[PDB]
Amino acid sequence: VNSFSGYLKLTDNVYIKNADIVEEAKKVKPTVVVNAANVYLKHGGGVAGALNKATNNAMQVESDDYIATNGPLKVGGSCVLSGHNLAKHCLHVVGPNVNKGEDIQLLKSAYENFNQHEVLLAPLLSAGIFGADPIHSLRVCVDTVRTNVYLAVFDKNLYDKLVSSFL
Ligand SMILES: CN(C(=O)[C@@]12CCC[C@@H]1C2)c1cn[nH]c1
Repeated sequence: VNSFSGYLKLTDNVYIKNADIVEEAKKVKPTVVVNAANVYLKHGGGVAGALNKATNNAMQVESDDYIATNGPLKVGGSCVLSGHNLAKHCLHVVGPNVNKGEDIQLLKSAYENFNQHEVLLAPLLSAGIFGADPIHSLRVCVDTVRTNVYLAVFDKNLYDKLVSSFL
């Protein structure tokens, strides 16, 4: 049993809810919240900007030190950093950004990072300002992630379309 409430069950391991991931993280304090990161961990907008704002910029400060030591992530890659006030840990995952011309086949590689964690609160990778089709992102998620994933979808309209169209 876990703390996650109000989710629709899509599969054995994937759950979905219309929710603000920031507000969901603040309520649940999950072991892992996933960030929709870029390779530079520059948390300007989208999910990343919202998560970072909720940490009062402490996520960005920590991320800048990580990049100064390690250099950029790979598209499809990830790193584990603090969850600050939102979670124990934040798994920063880089999905391909279609608005930069990145290979959508890298979306599967991005979701494979989730398999290193038993339970996660996450957004749909490469959705929103990353430009991918969220229906596609949900299909890749279901077909790739084997651990237990609780997806937060900010937009109610999109949530209802993801559920209604789910095979
Ligand atoms: C990425 N990077 C580094 O690899 C070095 C460069 C000289 C100082 C340390 C480790 C860096 C970025 N900003 N500041 C440093």
